[PDB]
Amino acid sequence: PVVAISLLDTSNFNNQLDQTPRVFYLA
Amino acid sequence: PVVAISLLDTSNFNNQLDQTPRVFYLA
Amino acid sequence: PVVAISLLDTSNFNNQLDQTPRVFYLA
Amino acid sequence: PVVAISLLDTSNFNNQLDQTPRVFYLA
Amino acid sequence: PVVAISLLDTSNFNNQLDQTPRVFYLA
Amino acid sequence: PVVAISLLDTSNFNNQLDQTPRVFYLA
Amino acid sequence: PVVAISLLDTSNFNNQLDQTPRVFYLA
Amino acid sequence: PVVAISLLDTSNFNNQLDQTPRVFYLA
Amino acid sequence: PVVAISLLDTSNFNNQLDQTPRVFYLA
Amino acid sequence: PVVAISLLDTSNFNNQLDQTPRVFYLA
Repeated sequence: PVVAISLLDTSNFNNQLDQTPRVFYLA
Repeated sequence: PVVAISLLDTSNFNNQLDQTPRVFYLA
Repeated sequence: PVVAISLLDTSNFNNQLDQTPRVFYLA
Repeated sequence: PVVAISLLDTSNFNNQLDQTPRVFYLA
Repeated sequence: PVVAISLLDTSNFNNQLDQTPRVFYLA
Repeated sequence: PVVAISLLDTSNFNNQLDQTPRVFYLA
Repeated sequence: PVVAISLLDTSNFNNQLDQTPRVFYLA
Repeated sequence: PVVAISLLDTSNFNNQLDQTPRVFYLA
Repeated sequence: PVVAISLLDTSNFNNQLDQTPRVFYLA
Repeated sequence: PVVAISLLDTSNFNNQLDQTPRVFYLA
């Protein structure tokens, strides 16, 4: 009976990318 | 009976991208 | 009986993109 | 009865990328 | 009965990449 | 002068998802 | 002068997902 | 002068996922 | 002058996943 | 002058995963 062909291609989830640089160009 | 062909292509969810730089160009 | 062919292509949901830079160009 | 062919290709989840440099260019 | 062919290709999860350099270019 | 803060969150492009099953339920 | 803060979060592109099963339920 | 802070979080590209099972349930 | 802080977190590219089982349930 | 801080976290590329079992359940 039960036949289950599954293809789960997930990516890029539940992730936090924090880019908070501090550049002080004092000419 | 039950035949289930599934193709789940999910991406880019439940993720926070915080880009809060601080640039101080003091000429 | 039951035959279920499913193709779920979801993307870019439930995600917050915060871009709040602070640029201080003091000529 | 039960036959289950599964192909799960997940990547890049539940990971935090913190890039917070501090550059002090004092000319 | 039960036949289960599974192919799980996961990568790059639950890992934190902290790059916080401090560069002091004092010309 | 030139200060460029960019945040490009792109996903799910230039990819073909072909689901062409063949089910023969010969009761 | 040139300061470039960039955050490119791309995913799921230029990839083909072919799911072409053949199921013969000859009851 | 040139200061370049870059964060490239790419994943899941240029890869083909072929799932072509052959199931013969000859009851 | 040139200061380049880069963080390249790439994964899961240019790889083929072929799952082509052959199941013969001859009841 | 040239200062280059780089962090390249790559994984899971240019690799083929072939799973082609042959199961003969001759009940």
